[PDB]
Amino acid sequence: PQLPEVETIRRTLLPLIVGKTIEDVRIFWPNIIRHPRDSEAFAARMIGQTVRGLERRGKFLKFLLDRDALISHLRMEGRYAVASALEPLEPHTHVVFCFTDGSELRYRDVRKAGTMHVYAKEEADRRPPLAELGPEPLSPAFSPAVLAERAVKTKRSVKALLLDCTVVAGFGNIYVDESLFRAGILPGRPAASLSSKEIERLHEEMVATIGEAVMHLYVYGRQGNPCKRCGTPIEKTVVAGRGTHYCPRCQR
DNA sequence: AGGTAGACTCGGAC
DNA sequence: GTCCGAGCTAC
Ligand SMILES: [Zn+2]
Repeated sequence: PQLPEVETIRRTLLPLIVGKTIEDVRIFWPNIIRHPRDSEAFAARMIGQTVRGLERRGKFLKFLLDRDALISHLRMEGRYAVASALEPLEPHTHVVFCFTDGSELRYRDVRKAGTMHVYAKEEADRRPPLAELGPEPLSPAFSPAVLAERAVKTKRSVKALLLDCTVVAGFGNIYVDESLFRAGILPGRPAASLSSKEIERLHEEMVATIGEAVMHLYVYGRQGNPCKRCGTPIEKTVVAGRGTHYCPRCQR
């Protein structure tokens, strides 16, 4: 799930779990548990806590309990569902939080790729994976000024910059390509080569792109097809270890 | 010093 | 065998 989908999960899951008390935690794929590293400690500490809130930072969900916060990343295919303990689990269910009311919060992931970290709430923001996470793209904390400052200080491409989680939170590959297209900027441009005007335009398109989605595609996955603005075939390359899609006419 | 690239994790489709 | 995408180690 991308940031807007995670925001949707946050919004929709919260009412379904708030006020419920954990009675058991069952773990079927221990590698998902990153902190405490021992899955038995992870399970033991959450028993008896009540779910109080659900927040989002970038693509991370932060489940707020009584004492602890559970920090969860779904990666590409991770999903949560709330359902009855009396019914069979869905395939690829790796972690289940059992509530005292006979319902469960279940985490599935065919790719077994997601991560879970539990810390005391007051610690979560200064420990991995939230430590160092950049500002929310839709927040005033993500500004053209901030973007420009990171851009001048690096020798990396503008695409590599936008993919950097310390620059801006949870801005996935798809939105990087779409935003760069909308801003008219080639993904392989050195970040420091962007003019002030280009930085401001890129900021504006990043906000618009991810903002509209939180509320269809110009280039991402469209290689070999006509640009929707100029008709030039979309091209695909690799930039910063990601599939990279762009119009060589609209973007400069 | 610390910015930067690589490796690592995973499974399903070409 | 690689392609895909997110987010500790060693130059
Ligand atoms: Zn075009």
